[PDB]
Amino acid sequence: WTDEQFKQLISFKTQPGGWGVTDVHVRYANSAKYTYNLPVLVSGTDDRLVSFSLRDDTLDILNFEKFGNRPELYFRELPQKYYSFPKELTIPAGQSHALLPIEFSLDGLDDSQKWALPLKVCEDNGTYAVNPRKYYRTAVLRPILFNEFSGRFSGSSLLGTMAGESDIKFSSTEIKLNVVTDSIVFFYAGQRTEDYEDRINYKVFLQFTGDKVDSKKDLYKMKIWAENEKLKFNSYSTPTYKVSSEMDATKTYLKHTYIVISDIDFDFVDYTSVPNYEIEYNMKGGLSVSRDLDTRKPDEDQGSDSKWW
Repeated sequence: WTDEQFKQLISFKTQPGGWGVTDVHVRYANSAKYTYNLPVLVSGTDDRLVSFSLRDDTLDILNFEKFGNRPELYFRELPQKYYSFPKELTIPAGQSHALLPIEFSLDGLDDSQKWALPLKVCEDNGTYAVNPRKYYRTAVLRPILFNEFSGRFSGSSLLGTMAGESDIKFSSTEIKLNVVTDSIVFFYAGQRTEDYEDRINYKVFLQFTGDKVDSKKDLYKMKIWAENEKLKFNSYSTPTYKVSSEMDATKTYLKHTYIVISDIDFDFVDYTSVPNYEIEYNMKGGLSVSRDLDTRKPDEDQGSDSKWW
């Protein structure tokens, strides 16, 4: 075996993040459809018949190596109904690049879970089973849903207290709004995040309606609710929101988009943090997002200052 013999074979060309995955940004509009083009490289006379397959052992290894014995943090294999990709491609002689188009169709995807699609490239040649990690034979794609109202919101003004009192008990600097549809999101009550094992129990849904509070003003109505009856969710006001944008004064291609949610006020119970006990809490206040968007780039190519990711 030689380094050059393995550097004449085919690989994927991605820049994966800290958790070993490549994020694929997918807008949830009327549908949640996006074709992601995964780059293929030939590091070195004949046409190549390349095969692509779901790699059945990748996630179990990546999950343990990144998260240890914490199954609540693990990536789950994205079910087959959510994607399609060709199993084969011909790379002509003289061409050192190719693209694997993956069509994602994520309507109804549960955004409380971390999904991943592990893919390996091969030539049907046992040399693809040697040092597969070193030679980037496998890519792991993580779909990130987004809509106009989703992502990393400021949470410091959404104050957690005991029910009946105003003494501050908890708050979070960031509260992520996860996607359900183009207008419905959810966040987690009681400081829960994507990293909490019991997070589904604390889901609080928000719906951004297109209805004005007052025809003369630009406040818009919302719905707020919970599905978990054990939360004993009880809201005292329907939230409202305002959406505004302005172009930056000096970077004239840069758009600032603001969403401010107000009038959140609900009681809920934390029945899982404390052994054999229940805490009656309340969250009151609001949420906000301030996005920086480079209007010269597609939405999916925005950086994290977009706050969608």
